[PDB]
Amino acid sequence: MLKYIIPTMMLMPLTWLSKNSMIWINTTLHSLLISLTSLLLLNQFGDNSLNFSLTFFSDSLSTPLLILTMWLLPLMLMASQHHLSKENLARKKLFISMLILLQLFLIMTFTATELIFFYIMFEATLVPTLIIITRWGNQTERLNAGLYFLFYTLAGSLPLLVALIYIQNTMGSLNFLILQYWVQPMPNSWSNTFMWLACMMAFMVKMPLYGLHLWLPKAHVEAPIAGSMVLAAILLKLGGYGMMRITLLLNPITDFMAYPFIMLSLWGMIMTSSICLRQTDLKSLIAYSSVSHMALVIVAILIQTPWSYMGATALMIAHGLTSSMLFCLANSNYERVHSRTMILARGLQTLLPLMAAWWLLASLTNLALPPSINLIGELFVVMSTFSWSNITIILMGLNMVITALYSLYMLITTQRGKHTHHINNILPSFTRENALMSLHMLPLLLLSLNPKIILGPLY
Amino acid sequence: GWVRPDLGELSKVTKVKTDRPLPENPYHSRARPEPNPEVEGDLKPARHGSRLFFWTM
Ligand SMILES: CCCCCCCCCCCCCCCCCC(=O)OC[C@H](COP(=O)([O-])OC[C@H](O)COP(=O)([O-])OC[C@H](COC(=O)CCCCCCCCCCCCCCCCC)OC(=O)CCCCCCCCCCCCCCCCC)OC(=O)CCCCCCCCCCCCCCCCC
Ligand SMILES: CCCCCCCCCCCCCCCCCC(=O)OC[C@H](COP(=O)([O-])OC[C@H](O)COP(=O)([O-])OC[C@H](COC(=O)CCCCCCCCCCCCCCCCC)OC(=O)CCCCCCCCCCCCCCCCC)OC(=O)CCCCCCCCCCCCCCCCC
Repeated sequence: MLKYIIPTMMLMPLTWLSKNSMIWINTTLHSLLISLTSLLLLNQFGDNSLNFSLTFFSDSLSTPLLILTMWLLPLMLMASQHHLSKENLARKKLFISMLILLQLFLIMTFTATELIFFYIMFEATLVPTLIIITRWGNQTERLNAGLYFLFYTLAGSLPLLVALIYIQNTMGSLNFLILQYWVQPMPNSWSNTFMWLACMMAFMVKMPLYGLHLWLPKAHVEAPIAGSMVLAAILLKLGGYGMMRITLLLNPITDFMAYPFIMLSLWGMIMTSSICLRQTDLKSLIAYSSVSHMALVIVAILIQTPWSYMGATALMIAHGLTSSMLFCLANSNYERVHSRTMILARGLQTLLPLMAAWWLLASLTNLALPPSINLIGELFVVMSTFSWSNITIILMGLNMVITALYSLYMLITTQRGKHTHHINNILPSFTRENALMSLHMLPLLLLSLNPKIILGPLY
Repeated sequence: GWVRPDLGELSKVTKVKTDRPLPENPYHSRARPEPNPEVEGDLKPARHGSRLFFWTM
C-alpha cells in the first residue's frame, strides 16, 4: 500500500514548492493521477484478501473506500478553490496540506492490518478535520461544532482503546488476519457486555447512531465545502468499516446485544427523515439525510447477514458519492446567495437549467432510484432486514416514502416554483461547478453498469 | 628477673599455639539461599523486533 502512501506524501512538496498561481492545478493533477492509480487495488480474489505486507492489506471492503478516498481529494480541491481565492497564500497551502494529510490518514486507516494502528489512524483523521472546520468554517458557532465533534469522537473512542488492548493481551494479536482464525465465542456476561459496548459505541458515534448524532448537523453545517464533503463521504464510513472489522470478535453476544441499537437505528431513520422534511437549512437537510441513510448501514451491520453487508458497503459508497454531490450543489447556491436558507432563493431552474439537471440527478440518487447502487444498497438492506424480522418492512417502506418526500421537496424548493424577485446576483453556472457535479455523478452512474466491485468481501 | 616491657611491645599482635579446633560455624549460620541463575549464551537478535502492536522492528 506504500505505492499510494508515498505519492500522497509527495503531494506535500508538490503543494509547498509550487508557484503561487499553480498550487491548485498541480495538486488537482497529481491527485487525479493518484486516483487513476488507485484502481490497481481491484486485484481481489474470491477466497483470499489482497494481503500486501505485515502492516497493510486490502480486502473487497476497504478497496472501494480507498478508491472513493483517493478520488475525493481532487473534487475537494475543485470545490474549495473559489471561496479561498482571497485567502493568504500560506494559509491556502496549509488548507491543501490539511486535505492531503487527511487523505494520508484515511488511506492507511482503511488498510490497517492491525487494529490499534487502525485506532491510531482512525483518531488521527479527526485533527485535520478539526483544523478544517474550526479554521476555515463560516459562522460564529464553528468552534462549538468542532468541540462537540472532538468530544463525541474521543469519548466514544476511549473505551475502544482499552477494549483493543484487552484483545491484544488476551488473544495475542490485533492483526485482523490472525483474529480471523483465532476468534473465540464471546459468551453472555456483564464483562463481555461492556466489552461489546466498548468495541461498538465509538463507531456508533462515527456512523452516527440516532441519539449520538447531534455532533453531525453542526459539524457538517459549520464546515467549509471540502470539510463537509470529506465528512459525509469518508469520515462517516470509518464507523461502518470499523464495525465490519470488529463484529468478527463480538460473536455471539451481538445476536442479543444488538437489539436496542437496531431499535435506535430503525426508529431514527424515521425520525431524522421526518426532521429532513422540516429543515429551513439546506446543508442541515443534507446532514440529517446522511444520518437517516447511515442508520440503515448500522442495522445491516448489526444483523450480520451476507446480503446485509453487501447492501451496507454498496450503500456506503453510493451515499458517499451522492451526499458529496448534494453538499457541492448547496455550496454552488451558497456562493451566490450567501445564505443556507432553503426557502430564500427558489425557481433556480428558470436561471440555471443544467445545474437543475444535476440537482435532479442527485435528488433521484438520493431517493434510491433503480438501477443505481443507491437502490442496490437500500434494497439489499431491506431484503436482509425482512429476513431478520418480517415486521421491519413497515419501517423500511415508511422510511423510503419519507426519503423520496424530502428529496423531491428539496428539489421543488431549491429548483422550482417562482424565483425570488429581490435576488439578482445569480450567476450562470461556471465550468468548475459543472465539472464538480459531473465528476460526482458520472462515476456513480458508471458504477451501476458494473456494481460488483463495490459489494464487499462476501460478494 | 622480670624485665618491664618496652614502649610498643605489649600492644603487638602475637601468635598462639592452640590444641582446640577452630570453630567452623561460630555464627551458627544456616544454609545460604541459592543464588538466581546468571545469564549465559550469546545474544541473538529480537525475534521479529520490538513486537509492540505493529512495529515490525
Ligand atoms: C462504460 C461505458 C458507458 C457508455 C454509456 C454511458 C452509460 C451512462 C452514463 C451516464 C449517461 C448520462 C450522462 C449525462 C447526463 C447528465 C447531464 C445532463 O443531463 O446533461 C444534459 C445534456 C444534454 O441536455 P441539454 O438540452 O443540453 O441540457 C439539459 C437541460 O439543462 C435540462 O436538463 P434535463 O432535466 O432535461 O436533463 C436531465 C435528464 C433528467 O432525466 C431524468 O430525470 C429521467 C431519468 C430517470 C428515468 C429514466 C431512466 C430510468 C432507469 C432505466 C434506464 C437504465 C437501465 C436500462 C437497461 C434496461 C433495463 C434494466 O437526464 C438526462 O437526460 C440523462 C439521460 C440518461 C439518464 C440515466 C439515468 C439517470 C437517472 C438517475 C439514476 C438512475 C439509476 C442509474 C441508471 C444508470 C444507467 C447507466 O447531456 C449531455 O450533454 C451529455 C454529455 C455526454 C455524457 C457522457 C456520459 C458518459 C460519461 C462517462 C465517461 C467514461 C466512460 C465513457 C463513456 C462515454 C459515452 C459517450
Ligand atoms: C543495498 C544497500 C542500500 C539499500 C537501500 C534501500 C532503500 C533505498 C532508499 C533509501 C531510503 C530508505 C527510506 C526508508 C525505507 C522505506 C520505509 C517505509 O516506507 O516503510 C513502510 C512502512 C511500513 O510498511 P510495510 O509495507 O510494512 O514495510 C515496507 C518495508 O519493509 C519497510 O521496512 P520495515 O518493515 O523494516 O520498516 C521498519 C518499520 C516499519 O513500520 C512499521 O513497523 C509500522 C509503524 C510505522 C509508524 C506508524 C506511526 C503511526 C502514527 C504516527 C503517524 C505520523 C503522521 C504521518 C506523517 C505525516 C507527515 C509528516 O519502520 C518504522 O516503524 C519507522 C517509522 C516510520 C518511518 C518510515 C520511514 C520514513 C523515512 C522517510 C521519512 C520522510 C517523511 C515521511 C512522513 C513521516 C512518517 C512516515 O509504512 C508506514 O509505516 C506508512 C508510512 C510511510 C512510510 C514512509 C515512506 C518513506 C518515503 C517517503 C517519501 C515521501 C516524502 C515526502 C516529504 C515528507 C513528508 C511530507
